[PDB]
Amino acid sequence: RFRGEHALRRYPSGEERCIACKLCEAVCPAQAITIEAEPRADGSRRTTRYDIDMTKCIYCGFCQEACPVDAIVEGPNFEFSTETHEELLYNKEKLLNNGDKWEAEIAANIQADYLYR
Amino acid sequence: LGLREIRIHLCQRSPGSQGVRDFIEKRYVELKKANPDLPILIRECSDVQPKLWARYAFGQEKNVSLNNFSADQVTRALENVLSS
Amino acid sequence: SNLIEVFVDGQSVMVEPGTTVLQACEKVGMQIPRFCYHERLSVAGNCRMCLVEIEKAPKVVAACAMPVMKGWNILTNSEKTKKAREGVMEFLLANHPLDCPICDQGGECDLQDQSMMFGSDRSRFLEGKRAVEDKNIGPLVKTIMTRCIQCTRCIRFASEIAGVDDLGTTGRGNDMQVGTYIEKMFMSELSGNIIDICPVGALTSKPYAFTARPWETRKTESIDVMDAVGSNIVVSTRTGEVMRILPRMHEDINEEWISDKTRFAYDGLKRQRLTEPMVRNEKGLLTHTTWEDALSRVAGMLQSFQGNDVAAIAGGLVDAEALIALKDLLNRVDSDTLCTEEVFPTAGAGTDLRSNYLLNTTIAGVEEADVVLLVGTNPRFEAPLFNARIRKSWLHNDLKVALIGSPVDLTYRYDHLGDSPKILQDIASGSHPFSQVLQEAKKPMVILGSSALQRNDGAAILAAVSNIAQKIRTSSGVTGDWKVMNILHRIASQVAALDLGYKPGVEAIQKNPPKMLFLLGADGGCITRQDLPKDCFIVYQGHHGDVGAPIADVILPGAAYTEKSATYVNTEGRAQQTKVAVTPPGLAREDWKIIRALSEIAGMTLPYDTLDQVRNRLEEVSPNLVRYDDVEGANYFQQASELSKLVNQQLLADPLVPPQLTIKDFYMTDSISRASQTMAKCVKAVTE
Amino acid sequence: KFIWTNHKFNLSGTPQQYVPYSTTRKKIQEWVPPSTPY
Amino acid sequence: TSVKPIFSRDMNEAKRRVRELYRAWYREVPNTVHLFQLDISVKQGRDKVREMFKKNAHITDPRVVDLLVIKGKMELEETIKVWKQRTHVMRFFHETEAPRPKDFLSKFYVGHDP
Amino acid sequence: TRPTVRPRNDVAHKQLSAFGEYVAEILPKYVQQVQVSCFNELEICIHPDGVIPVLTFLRDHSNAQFKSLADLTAVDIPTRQNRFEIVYNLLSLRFNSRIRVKTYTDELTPIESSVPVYKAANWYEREIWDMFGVFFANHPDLRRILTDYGFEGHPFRKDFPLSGYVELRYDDEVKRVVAEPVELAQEFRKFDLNSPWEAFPAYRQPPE
Amino acid sequence: YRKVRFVGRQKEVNENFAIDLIAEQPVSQVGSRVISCDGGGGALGHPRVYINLDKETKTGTCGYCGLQFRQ
Amino acid sequence: ITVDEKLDITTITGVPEEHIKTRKARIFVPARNNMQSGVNNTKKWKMEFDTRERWENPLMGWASTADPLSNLVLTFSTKEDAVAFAEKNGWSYDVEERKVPKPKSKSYGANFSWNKRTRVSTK
Amino acid sequence: KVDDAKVSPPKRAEMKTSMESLIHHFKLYTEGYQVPPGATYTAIEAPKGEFGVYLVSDGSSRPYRCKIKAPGFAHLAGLDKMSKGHMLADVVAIIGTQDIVFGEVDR
Ligand code: SF4
Ligand code: SF4
Ligand code: SF4
Ligand code: SF4
Ligand code: FES
Ligand SMILES: [Zn+2]
Repeated sequence: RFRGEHALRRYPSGEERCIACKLCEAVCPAQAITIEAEPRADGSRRTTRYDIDMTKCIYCGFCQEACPVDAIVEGPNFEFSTETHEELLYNKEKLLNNGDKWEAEIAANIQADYLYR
Repeated sequence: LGLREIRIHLCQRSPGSQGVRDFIEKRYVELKKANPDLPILIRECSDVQPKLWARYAFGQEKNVSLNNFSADQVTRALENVLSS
Repeated sequence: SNLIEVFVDGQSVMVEPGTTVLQACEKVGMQIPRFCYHERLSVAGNCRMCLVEIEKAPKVVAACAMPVMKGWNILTNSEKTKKAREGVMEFLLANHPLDCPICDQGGECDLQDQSMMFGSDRSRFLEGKRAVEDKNIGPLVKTIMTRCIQCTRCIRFASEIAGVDDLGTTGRGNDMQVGTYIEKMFMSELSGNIIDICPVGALTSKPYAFTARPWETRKTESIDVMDAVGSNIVVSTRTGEVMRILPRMHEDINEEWISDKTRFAYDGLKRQRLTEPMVRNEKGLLTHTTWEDALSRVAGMLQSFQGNDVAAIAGGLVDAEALIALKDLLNRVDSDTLCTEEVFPTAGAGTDLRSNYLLNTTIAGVEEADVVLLVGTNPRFEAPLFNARIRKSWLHNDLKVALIGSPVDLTYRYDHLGDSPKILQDIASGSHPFSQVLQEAKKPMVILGSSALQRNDGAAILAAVSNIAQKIRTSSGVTGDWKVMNILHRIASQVAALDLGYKPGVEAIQKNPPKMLFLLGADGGCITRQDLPKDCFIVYQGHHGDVGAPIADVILPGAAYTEKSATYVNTEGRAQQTKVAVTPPGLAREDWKIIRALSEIAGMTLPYDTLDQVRNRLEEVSPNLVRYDDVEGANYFQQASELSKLVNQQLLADPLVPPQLTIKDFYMTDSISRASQTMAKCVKAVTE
Repeated sequence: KFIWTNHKFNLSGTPQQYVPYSTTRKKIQEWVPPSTPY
Repeated sequence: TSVKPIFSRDMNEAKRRVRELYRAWYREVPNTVHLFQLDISVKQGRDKVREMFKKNAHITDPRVVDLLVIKGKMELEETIKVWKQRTHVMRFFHETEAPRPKDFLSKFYVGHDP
Repeated sequence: TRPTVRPRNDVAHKQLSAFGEYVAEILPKYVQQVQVSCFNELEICIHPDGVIPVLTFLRDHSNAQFKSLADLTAVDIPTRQNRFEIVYNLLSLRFNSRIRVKTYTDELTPIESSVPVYKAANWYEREIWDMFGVFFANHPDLRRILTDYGFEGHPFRKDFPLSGYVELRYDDEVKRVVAEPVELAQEFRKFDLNSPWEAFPAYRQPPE
Repeated sequence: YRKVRFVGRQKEVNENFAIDLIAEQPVSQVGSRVISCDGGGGALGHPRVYINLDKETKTGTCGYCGLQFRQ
Repeated sequence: ITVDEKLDITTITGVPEEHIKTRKARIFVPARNNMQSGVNNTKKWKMEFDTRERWENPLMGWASTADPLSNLVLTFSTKEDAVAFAEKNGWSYDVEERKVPKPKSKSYGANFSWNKRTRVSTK
Repeated sequence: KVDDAKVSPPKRAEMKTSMESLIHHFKLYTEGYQVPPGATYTAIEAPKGEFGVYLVSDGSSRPYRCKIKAPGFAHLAGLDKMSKGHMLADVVAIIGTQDIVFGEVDR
């Protein structure tokens, strides 16, 4: 149940599990989330901007315990330490990529812990 | 010019302006029957010191400030700026 | 006198004999839960949520529809009432799907602010959940009819205020539905105003659909200016962008309703907007430049001009602070010759105590009228909520309405009395009946529209209608004070414009060839370069580029109406100031400060700097404009009705046809209505 | 499915540094002037 | 006013107190300018002292001036000793700040009326 | 009623209804309101004329020891026509009892401080000066604790906004670390959270 | 205008897109009235929701489910 | 005692920097977010100050800003102490008015008529 | 957890099935609880002292004033009495006996 790097998950063959229900935003204590949504032309709503202020992020992890469709996951990898302040502000196209550098690391920890919570 | 326009102010109560409320009964129907060119103005309520304005000469204000007149004092004060 | 002390939870209060238990318990500062009830609607009872246990009775009654007898003990909190408010709001929370991640009323639904406070803790159902299908009605009402807890609230609104008989109830028992049986679209005036009434998130807005949740907005109250009756709105920002509006529910006008046009006209507000000063370049070329290029360009031209060579027009939607800095500039140079866009005939009066120029009856005094006669206008497709007050005051008592000229589709039982201008002359005599009833009424009401008055016989019908109007006033008049003759408008910045002392109707610019003009008209194309002399410059000052910015010399960016602390005048003379919610984009500035900034680069400099100092100047001309939201009792037109008798211009011969079409004229109206892609999206859906 | 080949790195400039940017739309859509003739 | 004062009674125990510590500042301005090892001219310091006292001269009520006396005296506690390490004394002078325009034509080219 | 509801008791609700009653009986000079909390707490509302002697009466007795000064706090309340609210909290050592002293005041009106009565108020009393400006009387050393040296705000009241005005920055223009007007990278988006429909029946206001 | 901040920084960008990846799914069919969608597995994924499939043989991906569902 | 009764309108200053004379406050009633019908959020006067510019922060598009106050709402009790707080610190303001609606006359049973017009159908 | 679920969130296997679970889940994170008014106070044994919290409640999801008392206010103002008459090398040996931690003197 160790916390760490943020990442986003998706369904079997890619679906963007996020539904942009904004609940992770309203419980972030540092307001590191900022989301602008829009009806995509297919009809189902998705995201346009998606931000995690990894500077401001105080790691209360409540985003992991607030999503109903279980989208955002604190991925257990402490690999970090870049060289600018201008880099750690994660946009969306880090996070889906960062959520897809691995999934079997993530998908086994949820599946061993979801019975408790 | 002189002049451009004049602005009548009054009040619906505080009965010092009853001379003006009489003046419309006396000289508004005949006062504008003569000179059908000058666009004189009437507004609603100053509620204290119902002044009477005049404005002309590259936009210069001229305010005669009636407080509480009689029915002829409002009739004679108007022709001072009107003839000039 | 005429009361019963009823001990609401053992505490006395005196109501009228014949009110409701709901209004009794709401008077002492309590809320019983409300689903099948609305104050601005009729009363049904088919949700059965208000259930109070009355004392000295084993049964439970509902507070919606029953009177109150001799003084009871309305036991609000009991050990049985909470066995009822838990009871009913366990059933209807079962046959319902698991939305609200995605339900767009997700921060204000009444299954979500009742269900924490009242009601149970868990569920025991435990499978079921019927699922009906949805459809589409118009391109405005996003439609999920699954949720639809059948509170019969949208259904009665078709028989209520909006008189379109379109909806119904299709089905029996568990399976009934709400939507129209056939695929007939539903769109008229007020047709987008149902999505406030639907108490759950089954109905919502189509353009707003998937944007943002309602706990992030900043509610700042303001006023809309797209009609002459004003509005009572509330905007909501996100990051300095406008999201949506809702009606602010003022009790005189905008009761719980709002104009259907103004609801979705905000789209073009941020669509096609000019942001920056664009230089002349000598051909039809027009490119941007420094803000301190085109100021000194026109500053030397001002001192070269003198006399009637320079003029201006203004008939759009601008405030009453930039219509004084213009006036204190062009009359400090002492060269007035200035007018508006709208065609209002002036023969005897209008500028001088104005005597009829506002809507004389209050909107609150409309319901006390008994016989209404109106000519020469379409009340449905200009001032839409005006017909809503007629519709409601046609109901709930007797009200008699006749009409002269061009039968259009009004909702209620009107009748075409006739169509000629000679009808207006013959009603001073005794002919074409009702004949006496306008005199033999107790609160008569005679309304003139500005669309027929725009014609060339305007000064003729101005004295023809007021002939029989004072004839009723010299009769009794009513009892009574009861001002009868009144008039309407359809441009917001006209009554505010004229009572500053402007002349109405384009005649002074229609006679001379002036050199430089100021455009605040501006899209109303009654003045072109065709009626102008040769290629001397005309300066545009505004916010959009529909008509008059291509035909221009130097354009000026400016804030529209949602960016400045403005001040407007309704059709009765109130002042309902708008306030700043979003600061304007580009290099545009506030439209009175630019004139003082243009004054200081010119010779003459105006003696007021801040917006308070503007209002000190606004005190000088007219003192009713700082009198907020009051209509004083002042008519004084015994004399002014006699003075228009000096003019005896005769009528014309033409059927009194309004510009308003079946529906289509309602959409493309002002400036933003043309620029809004939303109105263009729906107007192609009507002609199809 | 949608997973990478081998791995990557969290390096400072490889030359690549991910250089995070803005991902929205222009809102006001400023007006276009008409063309060169009058 | 049903309220007891702090030190003064009416305006005459007051106005002799604002004159009083003015001399304590006046011998302090040459004393600290070689102490905190900063380099301006010393007369600028004496101008800024009387700058501060003269600006608040629009008071016609006691115990507010007396409230500023407690504020004015507490300034000297850090000042006579060394409790402001070469920054807080420099904080009095808006030195590297860009100038405010304060002119109507100058405000109009830059800013949405700040 | 059930499990998972706090079991209240009546013994401590009895004696604390008993003990504090004859406190107002024996000093009807300063006491203006006494109330018993529904969970064994006591408030003794005192006009601040008797700021010293009532404490001095609770300083020593044979039926009330109360020599453990725990908590001096300060609570502002706008819309009261006398804003602030100094609230003590003291402890009886021999008796295991808590009682608070609520004394209102205003801004400019001083308060006779508790310096001879208690010597634990040495750093607590100065804090209200630094944060509000409530000038206590006759304190031997009034100074500046827990704030920076150049503030003029007394920040813990309500008109002081969330950030100050004093966002600090460095430049190499000469050596200095200079002040500047405040500039944020983000609004601190302020929400709107108060749901309607009045979840509480007991605290219902007088309906006017 | 903004194109100068990444010179020698190579613009690390995403490769796949879920803008349109629903459309490559074998759109399901049942021939019934109302179906559960606990897709992705039980107790994970999107919550249970019931859809009427009578009208142009489809459901509409349930919003939540995302997978094209029909008959 | 040293009571020394005197009179002055209490205008306090020195605690802010310059925004006394610059801004103008506003006292009004929040009135019924009309997506629903809960009337608990009446009965309390609030305040809000002037709104100034919100630009774009050219790295993300965040709503970074100047205008240092911009978020200050207090909870007042009534109209009486509404004015008395704006004058006690002393900057300019402007006051709205509380709107309470009609009582009003609503009665079921008159929705079934013999000759009247108040008659519902299709229920 | 506490079972009545106006305070505790419901379980994860519950907030994906029933209707009653989400409305008492989705609302419980937008706003918080519903706390009654009336002042309160308590303290417990911190391992270096008492721990005063005078939590003023107002009646909404957002609390009013929350003043804390931590040790070190008493435990270090009384360094004046404790120190004098002694050396300078004594003074550093004094401080590590009271066990004073900063950031905790922020009360
Ligand atoms: S984790 Fe939840 S709240 Fe956050 S973006 Fe995804 S669906 Fe929305
Ligand atoms: S990780 Fe922590 S700081 Fe970031 S959104 Fe989640 S709870 Fe907030
Ligand atoms: S739209 Fe839905 S909630 Fe509204 S009345 Fe119809 S069924 Fe009821
Ligand atoms: S409308 Fe009501 S029941 Fe439907 S999703 Fe929203 S809160 Fe839930
Ligand atoms: S509330 Fe409408 S019937 Fe009970
Ligand atoms: Zn599914």
